Amino acid sequence: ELRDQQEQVKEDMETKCFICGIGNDYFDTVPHGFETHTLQEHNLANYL
Amino acid sequence: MESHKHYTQSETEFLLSCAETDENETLDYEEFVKRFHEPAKDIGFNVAVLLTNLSEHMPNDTRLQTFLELAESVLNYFQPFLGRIEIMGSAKRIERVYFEISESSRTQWEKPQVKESKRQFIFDVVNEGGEKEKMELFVNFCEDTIFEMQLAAQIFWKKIIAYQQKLLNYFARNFYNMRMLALFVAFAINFILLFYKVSVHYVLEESSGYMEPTLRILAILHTIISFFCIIGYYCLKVPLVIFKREKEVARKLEFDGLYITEQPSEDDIKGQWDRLVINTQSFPNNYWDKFVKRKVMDKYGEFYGRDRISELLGMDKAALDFSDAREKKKPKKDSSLSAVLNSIDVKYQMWKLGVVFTDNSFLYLAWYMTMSVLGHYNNFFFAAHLLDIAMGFKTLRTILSSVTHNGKQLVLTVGLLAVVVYLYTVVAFNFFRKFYNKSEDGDTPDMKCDDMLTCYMFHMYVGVRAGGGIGDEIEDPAGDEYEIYRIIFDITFFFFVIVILLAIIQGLIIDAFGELRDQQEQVKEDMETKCFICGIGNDYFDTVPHGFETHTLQEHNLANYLFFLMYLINKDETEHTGQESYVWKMYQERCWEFFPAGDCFRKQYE
Amino acid sequence: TMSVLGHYNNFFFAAHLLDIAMGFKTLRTILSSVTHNGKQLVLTVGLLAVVVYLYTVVAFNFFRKFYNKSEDGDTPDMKCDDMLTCYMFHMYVGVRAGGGIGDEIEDPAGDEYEIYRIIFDITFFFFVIVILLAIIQGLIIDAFG
Ligand SMILES: [Ca+2]
Ligand SMILES: [Zn+2]
Ligand SMILES: [Zn+2]
Repeated sequence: ELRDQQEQVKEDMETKCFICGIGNDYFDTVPHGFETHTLQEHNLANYL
Repeated sequence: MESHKHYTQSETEFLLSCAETDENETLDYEEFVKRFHEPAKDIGFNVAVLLTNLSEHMPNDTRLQTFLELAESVLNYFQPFLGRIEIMGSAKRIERVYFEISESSRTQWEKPQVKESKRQFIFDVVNEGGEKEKMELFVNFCEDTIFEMQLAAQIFWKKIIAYQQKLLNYFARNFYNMRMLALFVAFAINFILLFYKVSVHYVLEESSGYMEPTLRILAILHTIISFFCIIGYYCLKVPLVIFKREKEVARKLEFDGLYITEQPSEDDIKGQWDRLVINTQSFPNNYWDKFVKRKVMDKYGEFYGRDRISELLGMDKAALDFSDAREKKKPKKDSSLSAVLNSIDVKYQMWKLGVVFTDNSFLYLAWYMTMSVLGHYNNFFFAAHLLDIAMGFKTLRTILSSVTHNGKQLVLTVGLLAVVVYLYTVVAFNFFRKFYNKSEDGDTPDMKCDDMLTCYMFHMYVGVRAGGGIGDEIEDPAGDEYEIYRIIFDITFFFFVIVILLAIIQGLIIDAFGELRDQQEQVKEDMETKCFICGIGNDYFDTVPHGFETHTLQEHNLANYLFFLMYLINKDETEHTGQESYVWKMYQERCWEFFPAGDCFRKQYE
Repeated sequence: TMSVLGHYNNFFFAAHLLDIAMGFKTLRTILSSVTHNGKQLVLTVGLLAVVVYLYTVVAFNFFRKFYNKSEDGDTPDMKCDDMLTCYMFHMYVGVRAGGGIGDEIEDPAGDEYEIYRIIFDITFFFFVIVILLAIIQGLIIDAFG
């Protein structure tokens, strides 16, 4: 259970936005869409 | 022709009107079909794709219905010859393009090695690849597979070369049966080695003749079969991997500028080994693309120095060779008269060697060869050849991949086991050192605890495998001086070391095995109940009978897409249609938006 | 035919007790489970046999003086002076011993081969006992589930 919680946290950080949490498939339309959305638009470092 | 029930009398007499009557009442039908069938076939294919387009666009018209019954009467011949693709581009709508598929292409697709390449691509693109680079990997697979098909179709100086080439071709064609024959001979040799005995003096005693010399015969035969397997592999599968690497490095040079502006890192040995021959003479030897050098020169010459680019990319002092070949080029040139050998480039040969010696399969074959050679010295080394079934079968490969899967976790849990065993060893060496007397009569006590290294070895060797802790094998306390502490020591040992850490390791291997099996069956289920190209799903097509099967075998066939790419490559451009030229431009600019992402013809129209 | 053969030897009527296995539902489930993962079970048993044969060959080559299954003798009952005998002894004792193979043959207690013998037994108790038997057990239990 501890291992599964760790990997689930990792999967949620990889395939879901932290701030809005709209999902991944919505941004999986243009190339590199979700990655650019998480690195430019909704960056936690940017919010800080 | 009139009794075969495929011709009426009018057709029979019309075809007899085409006779030759070579003054002896005789025609040679070879000549007949050699002259009267090919253009008929071509124009029939053209009108067939026309009628197919008209049908599959405009349905349900009685006039078009009789035209369509005639169409299908023609199409019963052109069914395995026309392929259809669903492009999405240039109109924001799904377009069904039609093209021709060659019989040679169909045969090369039926060939075995392309089938194994296809199944491997499917597996490693459904397991590792997602959807961002799925079309990238699919186009790369199509290119590698058309190169595979070209190679398979390809499969004093005019007396030895023409024969040794045929020998290499036979080896490459007979590589797999050579592997099965090798496994047979290894099984036979290991059965003979099983029928064995000992006198210090090795002897095959359990037999009465007819078995001693056959061991040596089967040994030398196994060795020659290993050599033939390796030699056939080097000419069957090494071209493919070297072409893949050449394509990768050439596209990295052209697009990204890996050795022009984006010099690779220190640990990527692949980057250094490719930099080794980014400047060789025959760099794109198998990528069939012999102008990547000039392309990258024209791309990065006006910014980083044309002289420096021509120096670091090979072909030095030849910046005007293009103009020299365009204006009054040389017609041809004889090979040589004094230089019969050493014409090949030693740098490119060394690069090919360094790339094949890291293939992870040529290495396995070389291990097989050296194990056979060592078995020639000591016949018992032929037992290592029994592990060939572990790589030949699927579930045994799964077990091996499972024992390798959770590598870091397995190493770390074994380390924690060692550390806790060392803790128990130290506490037993300090306090409970008088109980480790592994003797029954002696009278010399065999104290296994009068030494730290000996006690730790004894612990990690006996207490972990005893299945019941460590105190079921060393003497019981039976004395109220340390009994409670000794009892706690053993229950703690039998807990942490036996029923916890070993259990965790066992679970690690079994869960890795189960995860690998589940990934395999999930790949199978996704290939069975989901489309590869569009991936709309199954239930959408589960409306008409055989709907999804016909959709996957006719509309969105991966073989059809590959044949369409091959047709575009061998289409002799300036003759492309609108859709064909559009798809070719997209493929040249490396965009791949012409694949139907989340739509199809049925979802677009009625 | 089992009834007819029981007419000859009355103890053949014991095969008729397996009728409950077909009459009940969960016993039919257990039988269908032992038959379900057929190919996987055969292949994992084969891998077990091959790794046991590997251990048999290495023990026959190097550690052949430890397989003395006698207490007084004085005739040594060497179970390793023969490949077929050693392989049979291995696949019969080391797989069912529940603790590897060295809990039933003599301990090294000598700095001539002790470390290699120790590695041999931990590797055996790993791959043969707590891995392959466990994989087979899991195969049947997961088929049943
Ligand atoms: Ca044109
Ligand atoms: Zn967001
Ligand atoms: Zn589809």
